[PDB]
Amino acid sequence: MDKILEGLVSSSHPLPLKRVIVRKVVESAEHWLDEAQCEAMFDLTTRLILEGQDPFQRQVGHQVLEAYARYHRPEFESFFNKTFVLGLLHQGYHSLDRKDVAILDYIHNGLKLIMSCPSVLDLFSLLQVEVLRMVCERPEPQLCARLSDLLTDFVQCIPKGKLSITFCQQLVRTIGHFQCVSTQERELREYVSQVTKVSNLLQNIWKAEPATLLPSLQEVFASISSTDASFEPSVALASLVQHIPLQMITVLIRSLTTDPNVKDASMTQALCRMIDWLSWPLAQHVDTWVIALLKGLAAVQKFTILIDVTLLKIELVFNRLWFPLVRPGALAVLSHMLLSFQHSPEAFHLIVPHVVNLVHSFKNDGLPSSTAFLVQLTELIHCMMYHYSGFPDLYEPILEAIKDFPKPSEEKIKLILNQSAWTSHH
Ligand SMILES: [Cl-]
Repeated sequence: MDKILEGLVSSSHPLPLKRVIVRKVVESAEHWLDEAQCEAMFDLTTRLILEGQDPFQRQVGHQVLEAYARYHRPEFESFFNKTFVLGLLHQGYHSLDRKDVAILDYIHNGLKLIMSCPSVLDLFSLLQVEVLRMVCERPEPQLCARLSDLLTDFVQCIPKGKLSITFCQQLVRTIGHFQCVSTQERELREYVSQVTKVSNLLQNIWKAEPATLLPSLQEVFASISSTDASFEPSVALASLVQHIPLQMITVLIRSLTTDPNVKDASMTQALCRMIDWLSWPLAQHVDTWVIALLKGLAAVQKFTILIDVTLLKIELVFNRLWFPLVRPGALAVLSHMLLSFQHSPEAFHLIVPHVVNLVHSFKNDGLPSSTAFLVQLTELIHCMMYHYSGFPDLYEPILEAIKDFPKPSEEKIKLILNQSAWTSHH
């Protein structure tokens, strides 16, 4: 039947005919077949899965392989052996390079098929070694996501003991290299979902083996605090930090800011990188980290860092307000920056030219959540215009745009502005 299936898939027969023939091929599995017959079908179906020209061909490969492996499990066990699996990982397959996602997908599928077979134990042991190698090699997000699906299904493939920590550290470093060169929106949604899978794997490892958590977070800190000019860590690291307990954030921020061996440059970088985490499409709780660090730095009087980074980043933070999921966090960061930067209008005047367009865009969108957001923003803006008064031409269009929102009392504004300032000239 392998010759028949082969002929069929390269034919131009109508689709319903192709399907009835494939059905008969699938049913052919339920017969006594010798070893050569089984191996010939496993070769062909593997070729169709990995090199099938279209979705139909690959699907047929999957259907036929499943049936043949189900009815001829010992022959599939001989076929899907350690040497073959290792070969796929190191040399790829026909036209496919070893890093192709289809390869890792086929291996995952194969593990499901041989999971009741004795050979599976040595495959797991083999894979624990190979998957650690794979993550050390800095794989692309799509491959790393597939790896994550595999390891979620088969936890026996995750490196164990001391190597579980090494694996997590290397996976953090790997995440730090993630990028998406495409600017097509479809690719970008896929990138984010891929990164989410990898992050989910790692969070699951933290739960299962708590000793991996701290070393993993330390690695995140080493990445973001790096002053290596040739490397910029990916904002994909933000996907890791959304569900870290508060106490743990405190330990990390405290160590970063009070350890006498940490250079000012490293702190500046950590703060710049954390603010950039606001760029991550699912950056809901980044503000918790950024504000902890802003406060941590003020406590050890790193006011020049605070001031310089604010001037560098405040436009980015303001622009994040356009993204509804990150907006409350971006507002919290913006508010802390503006209300702490009390010696010069420079930071506020960087955002001034963007206020009308934002306000105009949200005030008639019909959303009560937009209105409540604007009540908070306009309160903040009124405080800044009062504190940095004497620019009537600059402020007039803003005052017009915000005329229909509450204006805090002068008395309330003065109390708001009693916020701790960052000491200039320090
Ligand atoms: Cl004024």
